[PDB]
Amino acid sequence: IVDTCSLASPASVCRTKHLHLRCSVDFTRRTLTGTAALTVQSQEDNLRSLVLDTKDLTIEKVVINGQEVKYALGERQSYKGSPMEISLPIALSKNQEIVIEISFETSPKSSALQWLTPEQTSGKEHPYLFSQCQAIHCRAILPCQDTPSVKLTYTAEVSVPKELVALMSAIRDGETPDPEDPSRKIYKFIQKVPIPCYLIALVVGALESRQIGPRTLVWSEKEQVEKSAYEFSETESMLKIAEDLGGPYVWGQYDLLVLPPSFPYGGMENPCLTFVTPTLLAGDKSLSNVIAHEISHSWTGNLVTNKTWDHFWLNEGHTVYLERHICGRLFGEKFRHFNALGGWGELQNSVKTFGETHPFTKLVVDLTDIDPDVAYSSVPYEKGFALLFYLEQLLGGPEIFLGFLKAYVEKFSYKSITTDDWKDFLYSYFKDKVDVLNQVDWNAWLYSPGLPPIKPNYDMTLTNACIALSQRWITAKEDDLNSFNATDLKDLSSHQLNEFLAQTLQRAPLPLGHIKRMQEVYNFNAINNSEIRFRWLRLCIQSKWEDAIPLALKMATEQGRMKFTRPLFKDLAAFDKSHDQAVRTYQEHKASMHPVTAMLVGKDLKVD
Ligand SMILES: O=C(CCC(=O)N1CCC[C@H]1C(=O)O)[C@@H]1CCCN1
Ligand SMILES: [Yb+3]
Ligand SMILES: [Yb+3]
Ligand SMILES: [Yb+3]
Ligand SMILES: [Yb+3]
Ligand SMILES: [Yb+3]
Ligand SMILES: [Zn+2]
Repeated sequence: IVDTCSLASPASVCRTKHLHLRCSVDFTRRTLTGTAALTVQSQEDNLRSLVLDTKDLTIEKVVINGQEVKYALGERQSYKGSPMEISLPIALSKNQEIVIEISFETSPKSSALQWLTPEQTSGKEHPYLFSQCQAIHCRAILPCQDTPSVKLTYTAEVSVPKELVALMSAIRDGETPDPEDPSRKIYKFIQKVPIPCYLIALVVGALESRQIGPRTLVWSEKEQVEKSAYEFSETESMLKIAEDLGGPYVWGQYDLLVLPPSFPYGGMENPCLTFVTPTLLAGDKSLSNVIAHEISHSWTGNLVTNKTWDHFWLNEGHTVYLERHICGRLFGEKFRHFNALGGWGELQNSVKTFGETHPFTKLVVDLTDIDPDVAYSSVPYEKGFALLFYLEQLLGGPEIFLGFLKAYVEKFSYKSITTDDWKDFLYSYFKDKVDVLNQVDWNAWLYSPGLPPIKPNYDMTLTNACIALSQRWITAKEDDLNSFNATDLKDLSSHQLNEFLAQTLQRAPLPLGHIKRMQEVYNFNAINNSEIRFRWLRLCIQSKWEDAIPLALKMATEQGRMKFTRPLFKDLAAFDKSHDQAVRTYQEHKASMHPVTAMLVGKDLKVD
């Protein structure tokens, strides 16, 4: 009903139908300058003004019908920014449209953007810029109705130093020299499918591309292209599976962009151009579920969208459910269950971390006065997933539940919805299984904090060997350590190795002699897989091994994926031997970190 994260006019007052963006990237000033032309349709009679979201934007003027109009910026409301009211020259009737042209400039401190100097890049000779608009940072790039309840099409023309390449969440529509300036190029983009504004994305850097499938290029700096092509080579097979599960892929191209290491997420589902962390580059495709997840959002999230951020689980739960079905089609149902049981484990971790009563462990959250970056967690992912896996099992199994998902996607394509919309459609589709549905504790699942009231059933086949080795280490006494050997690992996949470490980490600390023996026989220090290394380093630091302190600081600072960086810094702050170092290292690095990450690691460490 009400988007408590947006200050703009709601969609019941007016709706943006289209954005035509013309902007210029200035690396010297770290500003984006340009014009945002919004086509806005009135939803009411006699509309004479409207309000847009902005954060730290400089507004030059607003033009309608070729004349400047009056506008007013209200006072800042912390993380929400400042509302911008515009006085329309003529009153609009219901469904009438006008085009509002706003000239603006971003702040170098924009919460949407990270600006990188040449030394922070792979090639060391060119700077780099990237955006991350989800959840509410589009307002820090351009003035807009910064709410997923509104969906618009967009066209953009971006001017950049001619040695650099611009990409956006859109189909590429040519490059030309900038006729106003020969040192620059203009890149053009078209997004013909309506999208919420959190899906607007921009990258500018010394990018190259390699084709990896019929509708997929990978893009990165030259140094990463080869490894990326290999690592994501499953993309087209996964797109095909996802089409079978969700119906047609409506976006045209499915390209991948591998960001610098400071990117805060594993991935970001920007339409036409999924953004991924280079920490995926394990060498063996083992972290490809991230891609399966990003691909899945082309249906769940990007086609059917949460109406407000309070209903984020809709986007994420369903996406995790489809992701695990793609991985299950490729590798088997026993693997699907393995990954699902892992997921429950992750849910346990988040709920223990927040506390059983914390409101951020509820599936549907109330984000009134809560910065969504602060609330962000695995909970909507994994409690959302568990709810759907529970429902699958209750309602007749995966094939049956997959027909509901495809139907849900068809019903709500191109729209924005609430948890109640979803639940009503669930009841409608499963009208002949209402008796079953009423056995569900909805208030607990949707609205109560803590672990779900009921645990799904999981096949244990692939997990048993992980638990068994974990238990042998946990229950080992000193006189048992000689019995461990490298051959312990011979029949474990890399996913199984990660799960053995996750199991053991849940029981951490182990004795220091146990962790040393583990290094001696398994040589976990040599593993470069990011997930495995992250869990190993946490196990080491929680077990108080001083030798791991430099390896942990290094991992925490050399990449910036929040999943890895936030807990490493937290573990390092909690180890007395590393506390001062963790703080100092944060303080030394904070100015060159991603602005969201920096804010969050500062809160975690209770510094500034
Ligand atoms: O759903 C995703 C990607 C998932 C993602 O990056 N995750 C899941 C929890 C931690 C993080 C990660 O794997 O680094 C994006 C994040 C904001 C909107 N959608
Ligand atoms: Yb009104
Ligand atoms: Yb009227
Ligand atoms: Yb003027
Ligand atoms: Yb109903
Ligand atoms: Yb013994
Ligand atoms: Zn997601």
